[PDB]
Amino acid sequence: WMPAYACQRPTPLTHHNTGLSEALEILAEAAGFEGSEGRLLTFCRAASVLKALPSPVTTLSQLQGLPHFGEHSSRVVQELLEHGVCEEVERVRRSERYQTMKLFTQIFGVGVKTADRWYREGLRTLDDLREQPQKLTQQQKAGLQHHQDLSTPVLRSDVDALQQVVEEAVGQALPGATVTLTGGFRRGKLQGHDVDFLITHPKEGQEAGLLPRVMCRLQDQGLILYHQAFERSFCIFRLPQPGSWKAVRVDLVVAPVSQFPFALLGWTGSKLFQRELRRFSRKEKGLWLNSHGLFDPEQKTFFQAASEEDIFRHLGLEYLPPEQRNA
DNA sequence: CGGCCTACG
DNA sequence: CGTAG
DNA sequence: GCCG
Ligand SMILES: [Mg+2]
Ligand SMILES: [Mg+2]
Ligand code: NA
Repeated sequence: WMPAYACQRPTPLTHHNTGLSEALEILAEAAGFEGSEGRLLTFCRAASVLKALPSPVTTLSQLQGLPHFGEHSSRVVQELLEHGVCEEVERVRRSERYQTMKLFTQIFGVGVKTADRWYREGLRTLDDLREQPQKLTQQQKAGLQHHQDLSTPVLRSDVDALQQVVEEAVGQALPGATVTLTGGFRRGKLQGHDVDFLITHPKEGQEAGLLPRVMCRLQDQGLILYHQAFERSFCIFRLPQPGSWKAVRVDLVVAPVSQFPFALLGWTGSKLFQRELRRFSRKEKGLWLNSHGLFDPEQKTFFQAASEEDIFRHLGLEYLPPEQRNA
């Protein structure tokens, strides 16, 4: 009754097992900080199964038969049901390793590998890193300077204002080009830690060379606090605030219109949903999916899609709107 | 046991 | 190495 | 860590 892949079931943004899923996600995150991608995936998948359930789990019984619940994830749930806390989860939460790896990986320009090296070198705080600025790339310097602003969520109000400024630059760069809001906001989130836009043009090929032209125009308007032929730009933008402004992460992506459904699908997420969807495509259907297309490796052909609905149909999956992709 | 998404900057 | 979802 |  519960399918094994997250792309086979609706997953709403809000649900009935919030505390249980949050605890499993702490363990998933900690597994990632240790380089255990397999354990991260299992804990993420188990958390996502709980998000997809129609009511709260109240008894351990109710996990029997659910995919991705074995001895470890079931024991976590059991401890939470019986005591309101799970000792393993709380030990992770308060550990110096978890807290520092979380802080460091939050920095734009710092991943697990860099964070882990710094941790092993004895660094623990953002001010530790600031004192050693020759250890830092230009990207990391920007991430560190702007870390406080980037730690505060963006509201949907802010997003609409940003979209209008991006649309103005895009229209000068290439009249007729369009801007679509993707990422978590397209899935219905009311807040988020960045904003994602997908840009195309209805005439195939006109979008070639577009992103540099857009970036130059936004920089000329004084809106770009940090960036840098290309088709994805990971920026920090100046967002107006009453009497001042704040830094916001914005991603801009260009795709040809032939690829737009695939890029829209990919950039709308969630991250787990897209990993599960690509895994399903390859392992169950023998087709290879990315943000550019869907390849049949036996006929050596690409599926044409005119819509996300087309892609779900190609893959034999019932359509899920973005609001049900919150795996 | 092997496998765990698949790209671009 | 970083980034994305 | 779990699935197949
Ligand atoms: Mg986003
Ligand atoms: Mg983003
Ligand atoms: Na980071």
